[PDB]
Amino acid sequence: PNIADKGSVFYHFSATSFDSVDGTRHYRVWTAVPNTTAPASGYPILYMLDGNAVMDRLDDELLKQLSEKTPPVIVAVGYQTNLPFDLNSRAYDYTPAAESRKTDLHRKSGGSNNFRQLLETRIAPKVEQGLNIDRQRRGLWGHSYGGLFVLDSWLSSSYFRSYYSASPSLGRGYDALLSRVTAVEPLQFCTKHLAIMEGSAGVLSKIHTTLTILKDKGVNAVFWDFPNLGHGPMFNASFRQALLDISGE
Ligand SMILES: *P(=O)(OC(C)C)OC(C)C
Repeated sequence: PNIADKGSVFYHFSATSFDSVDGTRHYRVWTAVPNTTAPASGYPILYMLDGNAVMDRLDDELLKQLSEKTPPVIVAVGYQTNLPFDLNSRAYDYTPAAESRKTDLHRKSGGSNNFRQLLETRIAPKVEQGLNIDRQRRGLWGHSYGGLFVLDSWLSSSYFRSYYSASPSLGRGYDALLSRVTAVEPLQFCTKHLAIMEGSAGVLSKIHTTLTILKDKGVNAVFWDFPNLGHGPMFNASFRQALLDISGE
């Protein structure tokens, strides 16, 4: 969050707060707007989960590089906490039903549809007011449970055009979600770009088939590989590469 507090020559920031409908989760949303002028068709915009951790890792070198191409509006959707994650809240908000199948691991799970309604009908309309946004260039990113949320949203949403799903293979219901992803009807998901991002290191077998089937179904689906990265470097790589990609790299 602190780069928002400090300011950047490349971008200006504001922060807004929202509550879940059940009243028990409390969101802190940072909007970073480029200080360079938007193209006439508007800024691309990337909505990013785990927003507190994204803001802690955002730095001027990335903002400078984004500004070499078409810098996006960045919406970091975080929590009212002084830690980089709200582990309880994200396990609820980011996960679909399937994540708790045949287990007693479940911090409760299964809040993805209510969090998507909050995001698409409450947070996004508010933070886009007053900005020239290129709606065809609206993207969503998340890692780990956040990567499951992105797959869940690629299946159900009409709001975003680009979906960057990082490390979803870490989730228990990864295969169940891939099974739904490759079951979609031909052509209906053609306007929803899907970018699967994996590092960590099979998983790759699953992804190549996934890409093959989705292509056959008319989907622009791609794989970003960050070989042998640990969790921290992969969190960083995938969010920064998603920003760079949506800026036009
Ligand atoms: P992710 O939300 O985070 C890893 C970096 C530990 O993990 C879930 C899938 C267990």
